[PDB]
Amino acid sequence: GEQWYEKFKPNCLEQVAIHKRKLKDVQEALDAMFLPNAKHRILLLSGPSGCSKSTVIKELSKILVPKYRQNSNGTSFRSTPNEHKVTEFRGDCIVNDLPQMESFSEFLKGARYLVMSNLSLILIEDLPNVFHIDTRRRFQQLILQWLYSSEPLLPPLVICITECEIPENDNNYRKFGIDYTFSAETIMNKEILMHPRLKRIKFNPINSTLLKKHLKFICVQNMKMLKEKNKWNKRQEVIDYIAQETGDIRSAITTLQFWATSSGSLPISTRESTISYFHAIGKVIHGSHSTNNDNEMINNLFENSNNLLSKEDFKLGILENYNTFNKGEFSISDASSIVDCLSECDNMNGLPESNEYGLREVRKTFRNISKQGHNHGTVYFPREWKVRKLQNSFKVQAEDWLNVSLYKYNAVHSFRNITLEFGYYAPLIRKCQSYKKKYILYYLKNLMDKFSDIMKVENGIDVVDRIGGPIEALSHLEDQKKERDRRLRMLIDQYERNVMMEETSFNDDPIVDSD
Amino acid sequence: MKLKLIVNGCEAPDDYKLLRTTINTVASLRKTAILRFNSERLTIISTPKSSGDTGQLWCTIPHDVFRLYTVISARELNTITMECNCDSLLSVFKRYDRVMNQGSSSNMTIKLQSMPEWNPICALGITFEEIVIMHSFKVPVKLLFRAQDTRIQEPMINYIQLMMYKLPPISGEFGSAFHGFIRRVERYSNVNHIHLMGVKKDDVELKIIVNELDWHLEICWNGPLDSVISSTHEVIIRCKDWKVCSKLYAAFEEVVLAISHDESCVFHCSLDRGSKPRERGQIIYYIARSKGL
Amino acid sequence: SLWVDKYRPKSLNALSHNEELTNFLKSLSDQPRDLPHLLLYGPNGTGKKTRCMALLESIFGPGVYRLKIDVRQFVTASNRKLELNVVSSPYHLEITPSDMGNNDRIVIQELLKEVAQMEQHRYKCVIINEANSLTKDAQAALRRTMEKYSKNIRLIMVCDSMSPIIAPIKSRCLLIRCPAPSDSEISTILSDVVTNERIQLETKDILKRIAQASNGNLRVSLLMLESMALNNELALKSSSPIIKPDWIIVIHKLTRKIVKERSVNSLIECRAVLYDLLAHCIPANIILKELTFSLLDVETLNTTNKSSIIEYSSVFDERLSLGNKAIFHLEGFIAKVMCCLD
Amino acid sequence: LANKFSASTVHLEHITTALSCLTPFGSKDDVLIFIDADGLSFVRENNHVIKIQLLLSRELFMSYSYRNETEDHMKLCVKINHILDSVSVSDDIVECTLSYDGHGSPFVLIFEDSFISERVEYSTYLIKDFDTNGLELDRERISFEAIIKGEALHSALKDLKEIGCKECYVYAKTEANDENVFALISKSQLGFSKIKLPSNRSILEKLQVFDGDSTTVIDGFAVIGFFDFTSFDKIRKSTKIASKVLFRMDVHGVLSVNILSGIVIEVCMLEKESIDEAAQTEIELLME
Amino acid sequence: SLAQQPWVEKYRPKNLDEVTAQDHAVTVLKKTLKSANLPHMLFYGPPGTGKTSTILALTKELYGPDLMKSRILELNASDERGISIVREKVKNFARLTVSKPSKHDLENYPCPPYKIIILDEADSMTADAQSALRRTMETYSGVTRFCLICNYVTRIIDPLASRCSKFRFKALDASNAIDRLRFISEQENVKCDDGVLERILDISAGDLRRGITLLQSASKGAQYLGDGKNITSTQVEELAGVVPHDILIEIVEKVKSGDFDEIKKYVNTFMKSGWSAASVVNQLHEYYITNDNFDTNFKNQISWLLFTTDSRLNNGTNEHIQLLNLLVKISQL
Ligand SMILES: Nc1ncnc2c1ncn2[C@@H]1O[C@H](COP(=O)(O)OP(=O)(O)OP(O)(O)=S)[C@@H](O)[C@H]1O
Ligand SMILES: Nc1ncnc2c1ncn2[C@@H]1O[C@H](COP(=O)(O)OP(=O)(O)OP(O)(O)=S)[C@@H](O)[C@H]1O
Ligand SMILES: Nc1ncnc2c1ncn2[C@@H]1O[C@H](COP(=O)(O)OP(=O)(O)O)[C@@H](O)[C@H]1O
Ligand SMILES: [Mg+2]
Ligand SMILES: [Mg+2]
Repeated sequence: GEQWYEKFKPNCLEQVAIHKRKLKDVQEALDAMFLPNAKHRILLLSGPSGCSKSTVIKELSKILVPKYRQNSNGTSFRSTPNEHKVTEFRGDCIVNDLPQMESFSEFLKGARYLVMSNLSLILIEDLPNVFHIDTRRRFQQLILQWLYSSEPLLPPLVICITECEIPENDNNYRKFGIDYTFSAETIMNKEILMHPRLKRIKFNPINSTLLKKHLKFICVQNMKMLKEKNKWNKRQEVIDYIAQETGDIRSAITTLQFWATSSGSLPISTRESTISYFHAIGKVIHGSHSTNNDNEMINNLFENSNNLLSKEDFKLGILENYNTFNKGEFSISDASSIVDCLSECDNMNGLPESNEYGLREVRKTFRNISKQGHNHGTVYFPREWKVRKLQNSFKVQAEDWLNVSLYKYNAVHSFRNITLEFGYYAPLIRKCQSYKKKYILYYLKNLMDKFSDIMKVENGIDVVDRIGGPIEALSHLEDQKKERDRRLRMLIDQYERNVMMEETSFNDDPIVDSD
Repeated sequence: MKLKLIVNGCEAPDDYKLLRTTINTVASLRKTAILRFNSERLTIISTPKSSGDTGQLWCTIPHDVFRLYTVISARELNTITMECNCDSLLSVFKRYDRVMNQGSSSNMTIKLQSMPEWNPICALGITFEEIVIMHSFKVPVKLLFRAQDTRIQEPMINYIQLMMYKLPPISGEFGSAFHGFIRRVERYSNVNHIHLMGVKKDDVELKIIVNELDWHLEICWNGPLDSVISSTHEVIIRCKDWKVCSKLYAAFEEVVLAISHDESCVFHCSLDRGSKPRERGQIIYYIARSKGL
Repeated sequence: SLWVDKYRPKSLNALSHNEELTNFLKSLSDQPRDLPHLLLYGPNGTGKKTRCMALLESIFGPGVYRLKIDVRQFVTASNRKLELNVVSSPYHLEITPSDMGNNDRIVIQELLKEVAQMEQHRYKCVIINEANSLTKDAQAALRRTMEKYSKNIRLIMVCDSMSPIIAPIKSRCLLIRCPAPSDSEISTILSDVVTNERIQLETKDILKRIAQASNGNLRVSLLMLESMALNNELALKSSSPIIKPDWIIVIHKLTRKIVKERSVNSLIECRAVLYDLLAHCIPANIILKELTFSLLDVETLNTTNKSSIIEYSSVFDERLSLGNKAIFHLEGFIAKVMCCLD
Repeated sequence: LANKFSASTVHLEHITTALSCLTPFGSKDDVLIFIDADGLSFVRENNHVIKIQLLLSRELFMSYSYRNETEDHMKLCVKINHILDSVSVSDDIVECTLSYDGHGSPFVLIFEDSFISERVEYSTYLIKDFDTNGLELDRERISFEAIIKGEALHSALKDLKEIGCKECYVYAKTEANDENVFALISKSQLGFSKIKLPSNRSILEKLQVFDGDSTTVIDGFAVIGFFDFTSFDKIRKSTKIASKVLFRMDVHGVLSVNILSGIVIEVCMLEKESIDEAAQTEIELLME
Repeated sequence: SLAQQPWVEKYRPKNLDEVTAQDHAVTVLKKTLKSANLPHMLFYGPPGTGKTSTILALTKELYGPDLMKSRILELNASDERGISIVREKVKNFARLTVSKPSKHDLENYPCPPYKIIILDEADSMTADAQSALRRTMETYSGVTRFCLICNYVTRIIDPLASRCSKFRFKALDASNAIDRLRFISEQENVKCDDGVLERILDISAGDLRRGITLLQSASKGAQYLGDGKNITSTQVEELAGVVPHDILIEIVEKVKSGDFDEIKKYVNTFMKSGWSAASVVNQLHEYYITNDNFDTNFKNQISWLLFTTDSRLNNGTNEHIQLLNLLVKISQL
């Protein structure tokens, strides 16, 4: 009755289908996190389904927690030694007097106490309802508070996130990041991921060797029924098929059990694996080995990976990486045709068949010039995000310059003019005026009316650098926003003073607590 | 910088009620409030601009309320500006109110203390007894810079385009009737934007309207309404603002109303005190045109 | 202060170029009661905003030039915050809905309508900068707002191109063409500026070069004259080099690179320069136009190459107009030009 | 008055209490008002499966004038946005007057106090082609009829509402030696719960299970009616003010409830299409 | 308002009797004055053809000033017309009973038993919102009538076009609206040469609003001049923005002498003057098509070239690039 993937579970760390390097890295990181004052506070494990994240975490906990757990002096709840190596959060718990969004908080505020004599590894695999915006914000805030907390002691925190796609559903119309992919990036934020006290280790699909070994072990364990049903002599091939069909150990074991239990002969199938972004780009550019008909491959990709192929990110990636075919040494006519096709697809208002046309054109063009003697380049993510960030910084700087101009010279200009001519001419003029002001001041000191206009240039307010930086071609935002706010406040104060016409201060007069 | 205030609910109940009303009103509008402790009076400000749109509340309490009032600072007029969470002070004030209701003569002592255990951030050490159990509260607060305090200013209302309306005392024979008049519109579900109108020549009359493609609500007042020493003055305001005004009217006696046509609404409350007469504490509420004509 | 603004004329009579437009503005201001909605279209840098301000001054006195700034918050359908710096005066109002991108329609529905309903008896004047950048929905919403409340407000709009303006708006507005200043007028203005600034000059020909390097835009003319004067220690010589905007030089260098290397790797290298130019918030359309007309100035290319270049430029300009992302079309134009040149 | 229909009264509390029984029928629906010399009738229909009809008698109104001799009655329709709260209302007496002048004019309600004057106007709407009188009980064939106290029924309905009832079962049975059984069986997240009324006369007075004929009473046959609790809970407010409740089930499965408090409320609700086998088995087990 | 409103706003038709060139539909709208049988209406036509004025005058005639405010619900693009609005507000208004008319309006006005909903600029509504209006337009037709006004009939979904009687507002030219402009000029005491009004109508290209605005501008210029001289065609052309014939001749000469450098230089100089590409394209089309000095094949090619360039311009493209490409392409031919 018991399913094999549960019946044949690892009993020790040596039976986990995990590569040696990844296992060693996880061991080292987790051991470091268990130290009295550990630099790392959270272990973020991300990977596909059935890659043995929770399994390896539990197996390592079973060995590590007993080593560091401080001995008790009869303070255990029950006579038992409190076999609670791992404490996990349950997302479907509904207590009476508690709002739903506050559930995880109530867990975390308890988890902090599982240290020293009550040491326990905090595992977060069943996440709260992060699809709810408010719940996700609360979860992120709680994680940040844990990272920025100020307690001398905290228990190790492990978050295992199974990265998977969210199929396009009718009941959902929003198009946020989490609505497309359920991964660490969409669940967490930049601040948490980039925190110095958080360590992220990415898991990989289980390789064919480990899958074959474990499937062979499972088959050897069940020998009576396999021999009786006359499936032993042909077991190997089946295992091989599984080994080359899926990287999910649980799915592989389920498929093996389903095949073995069947009295007749049913075709062997496993769960489908989504094609990654770079894998999809490679399929579109260089083709697929498993298929020779391009039409069939493209139809399968569109039917199984419509969500990934519909976004403009895939089109931008194709535009960015189409030149890596032969390191760029291929006919320019093919590149022109590809780019023209992508441009014309851009005008089709994101219809699915526009994407079909673009991908099929790229595939046909690359197949036409395909040859055995080809050397490829490196695939890179398109840099549209960097351009957007630079544009945002430019907008902030232009707003700051406009505020300065308005509040110091009674001049209002369009942002278009700032982008076109002012953003280069004005900083240069201010810089040269400041240089001449320094020269004149030094000359006068050594020894204003002649160059009173130059004397009116203030170095602390007037912008003397090109907006957005120099154009380096052919030879973060919070700080700029705060600087703009400070300059705006200073300008307002100066304007008010003209109209009518400080922590050091607090430190100089400490409060007096006289009773 | 030294801050020390002593309050006794039993003595001068009227000013204690004034403080209760100010705290409740500020806590029922937003999350944080500005407290300016001056050598002469205490100002409590609830404004959107902190450290149509929502209205603003300004409460002035004379220094004579506090039995002990020690305010020392290095700034002009010994002004100390603070930003405090309304909920914490409101909870402390409920605790003190129930302690007094139980029956006691204890005094509430408020001091400003520095917190090295935790824009400097300090604490208010509100302490009072309860017959004995010592009640202490360290309410977090943020010290506000002189320039930032100067930024916040009282709104100014034109006095040539504005006409004042005197309301009957709550303790008078018409007080209950006028309170019911005010609350008439606080029992309709979908109503969110009421339309106040004032007509000159009962010397003056005040009406409340709600116009909709399906509904037409209209409430008249027939009692004697006086005008404080041309007949078309209308303003549309949210129901929350009217409810706040309703709650305010139930506490004070010399309540005054003003409608700046299609501009705003002003709700003034004063508390007379005998002695020349002592400084008159005030509560002024400004409401912006929710929709407008 | 910048010489562009500190010399800004503050009256219609002060204008010294395009006397016909000045006379037309005088005629319009002669009877400021039945002034229809105005739409001033003309090349950038001509002085359209200056002329609008001069007309407003001539009509409503000198309070218009006393500008004030305020912050007006906007809430969209999705409860999204929007901030538009409202430039207002006691006699007029100014707005640039283009800064709100595709949300400009809300400004048309929540700002213009509310103020139009309010009654001032005279009317208020509202200026919309960069009218051609308005989305079609905003232009459609403007129609009945203008027609119904013409008693209270009269609308003034400014643009560099009437092509993106829907037919109803052009029907509802009085069109005013603003010709750009000629070389001689720019030279005279620069001569006055240099004379008043006590700056030294050798020959008037330099000014002509300053007129040529700008070729109509007076703002850049004055900016670069100031830059040259300050760089040369307030001594403008005949051999003093002309300072151009950095992106212009970058585009010319990119054009030279395209001409020299017609290869895939050349396209890849040019992609980075295109990204940098876009990251400097330079519009895609102006990038395309400047690249096209820098390529058309190459002497090596023949008539057929130039004709193909202009054809591709027009096609990809249409694609940019109808497209969402701009990189595709710029890269396609460059690739097709390189293919034809090879 | 100079109007086709004009009524005035001082017992505003009774009218407000009676009108408060129309809240549970939603806020996006409409209310039909029938004006006649006999009095006022308020009709609501929901989902074409439940209907409520409240009658206000002439004697309740202090003064009544119906000058529309052309037609013996007038039909009008009003949207229930928040009309329930409007007619809700200190020491001084308040006079409530209703005015209506033919079709095309607003229904006007005016409250007169010592110093406060209220007037509210409601616009009328085209009478829905749907006939609210299509749902009625056939008197010829009544499966059973029961008389119950309002307080007990209100308590039972409140109990079902608390447990989040999803489906309701009305079970009626009459046996020998004066044995009467009336029960409500709720299917909810709790499973199956049962609330049975007592045989005491003070609570449960008098019962028949006719089996369909309204003439002969048989003993041993049980009548079971399956309802959606959404419709069944719309009579709880009407039952709160009830002084007596008359239940009637016909062979067709329509439930009729008469609520007597001189204001009478008649409610008709339909029965669900079919009964699942598990529900019937649980009913049998619970009643054994 | 006599001297404080724009001429277009001051001369808006008040009654159907003064609508100039829409008899084909104005007669139908008039004969239903006493019919109580007004159907759902879909007015479609180019800008400034007299669509809003017609419906406003019709409402005034049928209901009158007092009853108009209660029997008319007007929505336009400036108002938010989402699907929720169509479902709730429009449906509620349509289902409402017509307000009882007084004695005076009944005595003096027909007071039909139905109200009117005017969805001006309906072409800006989404397809789903239009769909939500289908059965509402039919269920409550006994007490409500719908009016949809648009410039692009294709933007209206087929079911609504089927549910509504369609009226096409024809373009107004010198042969359809000369009388109205002449009346306006006479009442404004505007002096002009013979044929000036015809030229203004032709420039308007089927938009009496543009003609009236141009006439107002010409009158203002003449008054400022104060010379007591009739306005000539040159002034109206200059204020309209039409490129002078001399510039067109020079452009044609440059195009004929095929030279990319000279053509591009002249195009840059011309476009540095602020002229609109649409006007010059229209003038070039007129000059080329009406000329008999060119072969049939050249006209066949140039027609498609001009059509493509005009379509590009309507999309909001750079006028300079498009004009240069057009001139070069014609030069090649
Ligand atoms: N040799 C093995 N190594 C690892 N897991 C095994 C092995 N044999 C059986 N299993 C089971 O296979 C399943 C997959 O391992 P898991 O760690 O649960 O997968 P996962 O990384 O957690 O992915 P998700 O998020 O749970 S779908 C578990 O239930 C294991 O108990
Ligand atoms: N048939 C007409 N008779 C008289 N004046 C007219 C006529 N058509 C237009 N006009 C004038 O031009 C103005 C245009 O007003 P409208 O009737 O709103 O134009 P329109 O047909 O609505 O154009 P669109 O489609 O809204 S851009 C009117 O106010 C009149 O002054
Ligand atoms: N007639 C004129 N005389 C002198 N300077 C002018 C004149 N017209 C414009 N300018 C100058 O040109 C500069 C920019 O003009 P701008 O208003 O930006 O034109 P546009 O509105 O077309 O962009 C102004 O700072 C102004 O000083
Ligand atoms: Mg797991
Ligand atoms: Mg119109």
